[PDB]
Amino acid sequence: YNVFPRTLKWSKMNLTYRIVNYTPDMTHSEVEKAFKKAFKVWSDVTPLNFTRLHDGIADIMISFGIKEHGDFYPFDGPSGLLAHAFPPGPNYGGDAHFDDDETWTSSSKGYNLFLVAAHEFGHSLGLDHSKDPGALMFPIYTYTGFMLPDDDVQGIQSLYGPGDED
Amino acid sequence: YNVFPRTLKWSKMNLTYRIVNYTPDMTHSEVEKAFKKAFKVWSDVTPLNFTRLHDGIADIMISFGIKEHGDFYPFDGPSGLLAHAFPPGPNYGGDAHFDDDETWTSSSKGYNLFLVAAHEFGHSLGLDHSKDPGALMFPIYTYTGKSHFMLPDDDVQGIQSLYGPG
Amino acid sequence: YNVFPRTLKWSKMNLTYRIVNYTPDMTHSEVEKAFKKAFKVWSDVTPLNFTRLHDGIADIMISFGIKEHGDFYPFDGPSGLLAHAFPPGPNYGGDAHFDDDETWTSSSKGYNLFLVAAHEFGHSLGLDHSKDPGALMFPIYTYTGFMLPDDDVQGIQSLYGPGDED
Amino acid sequence: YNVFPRTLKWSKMNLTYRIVNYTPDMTHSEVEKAFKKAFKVWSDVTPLNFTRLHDGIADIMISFGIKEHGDFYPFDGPSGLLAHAFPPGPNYGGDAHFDDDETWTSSSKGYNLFLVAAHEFGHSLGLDHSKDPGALMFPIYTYTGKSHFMLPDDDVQGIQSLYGPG
Ligand SMILES: CC(C)CCN([C@@H](C(=O)NO)C(C)C)S(=O)(=O)c1ccc2ccccc2c1
Ligand SMILES: CC(C)CCN([C@@H](C(=O)NO)C(C)C)S(=O)(=O)c1ccc2ccccc2c1
Ligand SMILES: CC(C)CCN([C@@H](C(=O)NO)C(C)C)S(=O)(=O)c1ccc2ccccc2c1
Ligand SMILES: CC(C)CCN([C@@H](C(=O)NO)C(C)C)S(=O)(=O)c1ccc2ccccc2c1
Ligand SMILES: [Ca+2]
Ligand SMILES: [Ca+2]
Ligand SMILES: [Ca+2]
Ligand SMILES: [Ca+2]
Ligand SMILES: [Ca+2]
Ligand SMILES: [Ca+2]
Ligand SMILES: [Ca+2]
Ligand SMILES: [Ca+2]
Ligand SMILES: [Ca+2]
Ligand SMILES: [Ca+2]
Ligand SMILES: [Ca+2]
Ligand SMILES: [Ca+2]
Ligand SMILES: [Ca+2]
Ligand SMILES: [Ca+2]
Ligand SMILES: [Zn+2]
Ligand SMILES: [Zn+2]
Ligand SMILES: [Zn+2]
Ligand SMILES: [Zn+2]
Ligand SMILES: [Zn+2]
Ligand SMILES: [Zn+2]
Ligand SMILES: [Zn+2]
Ligand SMILES: [Zn+2]
Repeated sequence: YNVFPRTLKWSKMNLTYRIVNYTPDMTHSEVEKAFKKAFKVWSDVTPLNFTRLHDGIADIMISFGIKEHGDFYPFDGPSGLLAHAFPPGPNYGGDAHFDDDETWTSSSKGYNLFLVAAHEFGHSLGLDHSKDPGALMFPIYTYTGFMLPDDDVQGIQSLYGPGDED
Repeated sequence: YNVFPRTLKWSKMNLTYRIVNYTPDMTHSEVEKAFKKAFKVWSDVTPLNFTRLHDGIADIMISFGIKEHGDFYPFDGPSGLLAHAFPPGPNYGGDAHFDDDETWTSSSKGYNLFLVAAHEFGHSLGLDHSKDPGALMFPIYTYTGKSHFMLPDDDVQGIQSLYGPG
Repeated sequence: YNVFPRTLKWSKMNLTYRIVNYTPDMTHSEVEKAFKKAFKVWSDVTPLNFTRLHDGIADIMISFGIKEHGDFYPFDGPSGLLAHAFPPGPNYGGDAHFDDDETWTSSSKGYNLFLVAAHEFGHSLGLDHSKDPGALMFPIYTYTGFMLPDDDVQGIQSLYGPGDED
Repeated sequence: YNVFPRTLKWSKMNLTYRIVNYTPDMTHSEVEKAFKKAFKVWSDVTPLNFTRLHDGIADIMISFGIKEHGDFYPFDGPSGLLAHAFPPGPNYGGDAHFDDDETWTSSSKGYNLFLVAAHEFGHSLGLDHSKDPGALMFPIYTYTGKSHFMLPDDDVQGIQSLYGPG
């Protein structure tokens, strides 16, 4: 027999993601680089591995949308809600949605896609928000021009372990 | 930091259920009998007890539906997905949904509602799938042809690991 | 070439319906009789014909549900919203949903399924609400213990014609 | 009584569009060029003009999406449904959605975005499907292999029946 796990977490270390569509705001290459770096934040401190799929169903489906986009969490135009992601699970579990009524960037202007995506993928992997104001998972955006804070390291390792500590 | 903790078991032994709607495929009394027997599989071997409510909110809300039916885990027409249930917890926790594009039966012409529901309620109570091919919680449907059902030992051990014996 | 029609209406006279699931409140036969009579209200004054399908995709998919049930119009528990239906069109177009937190009846008590369904199927066929307080499509429920009012006759015939006037 | 009247044409000749997001399959500039050319098919033969907006609400909102994407007209994975568009009117009226489980191309390897979009925008402007197999508005996709596209006479006549000649 099997009882359920104690937390929402992926039961496998090899996870896939797919960039379903792209923002007008950045080139395809810049978006890809941002998401690759954002996953690396987490793979650098766990045994997780992330691979990109170009098509089909990936664990973590990433998309840009506005207003109603296929779930119970419609976006709200400029400002306000920026992005959301579902905890580990089937179907929409893991998926990350970005509000394209925001301006996404690879700079200090607008919202830096890398930084916001790194937070979103924390949710995709099983972290909720933190009360540590220095944490990546603290739900207030501050631009930094990157080292994963220790609160986030401790949280993600509580779920997956550290992987190679080197 | 925070994770998304799972409720590993119901913290009360007296649970309620409600049959929100009914399949075209069986009479009301047939459906009621199937679900009553499916709960009894589990209450017979633990301290759990189940009470039916006719109105309002119950711990285990049971419904029949097709395609997209309110949780963004859509069903898929005949065959494939049969049913799904949520693990213990508030709101959708415990609830069980049956794909009415299947043919539900009190016998063998289609999927036996009692047997499928008994498996679903295992999930509602905290059991994941078993790897024992003879277990109720094994995720391949078979039918013995016999008028009596005996809960396999693997399932007895699993549910008693959570709730103890009756 | 073809431009679109001037109103939302079915472009065919042979329409199908499917009772996807059933209320706890009434027997299957009573529900079927109510819906058959409710369609007859409209077929008696137009060239429309209604046939019931037991499975598969019908034009008018009828279901009973509560709270979130797969669209943008969640139900609201007892009282308040009773039912809604979509105007003619593909997919959910035509479909009729009944809130099973109401008590549906074949009497003067609760909400008479026949009477409410007859109004809902007016929507399914292309009528919005009327300002004639005597109309079936007036959106306030009154029990009657049936003759389709003339405002509704005029409205439905404006879309489909009268069929056989005998 | 009231029916659900359709808007048979836009009542202004100056329309706006917005490309809300972008397919992985083509560069931003390729997508922009395809949509610009698709609008020009129609503006070249009528008094219509089209202006691109980068932010906010536009008459014709264009997006790429997969599966359930916010309107309960879900896409279906590769092949089958390609795209859909809403007829003239407020809110979703005019908007066009492209299934990104298709491969969109500037050429012939997949579905040519320009050609499919030109058909979609015919719907956005008030045209239904043609029965002429040589029409742009005929709902079977073919590709000529030629570098130039000429709007067929059937489509010219259809769109000019609504808006007149340019
Ligand atoms: C008031 C708070 C709870 C609302 C948070 N927002 C949402 C959030 O935490 N998304 O992950 C929440 C409504 C689910 S947010 O859209 O403002 C947001 C999104 C991504 C972020 C990434 C880094 C830093 C802050 C962020 C804030
Ligand atoms: C590929 C497998 C894991 C998919 C299982 N299926 C679902 C399930 O285990 N539901 O409890 C799974 C997608 C969550 S199933 O719908 O095929 C199903 C449902 C009830 C069953 C009851 C008894 C026996 C088999 C069953 C199979
Ligand atoms: C305040 C009004 C507009 C809300 C109407 N209601 C809804 C309606 O007209 N459904 O057809 C409306 C929210 C779309 S209702 O649920 O109260 C309702 C439903 C069926 C009915 C059938 C016969 C008579 C009245 C009815 C009222
Ligand atoms: C069975 C048919 C009516 C389904 C049409 N399809 C849809 C359509 O006509 N969209 O404009 C229909 C379901 C609303 S389609 O997705 O196969 C499609 C879409 C764009 C097209 C553009 C050019 C040529 C063909 C096309 C076919
Ligand atoms: Ca690692
Ligand atoms: Ca926003
Ligand atoms: Ca997912
Ligand atoms: Ca943007
Ligand atoms: Ca199924
Ligand atoms: Ca529940
Ligand atoms: Ca069925
Ligand atoms: Ca008739
Ligand atoms: Ca209600
Ligand atoms: Ca329908
Ligand atoms: Ca009821
Ligand atoms: Ca498709
Ligand atoms: Ca629009
Ligand atoms: Ca694509
Ligand atoms: Zn979302
Ligand atoms: Zn967050
Ligand atoms: Zn469900
Ligand atoms: Zn299962
Ligand atoms: Zn509904
Ligand atoms: Zn109404
Ligand atoms: Zn759409
Ligand atoms: Zn079309």
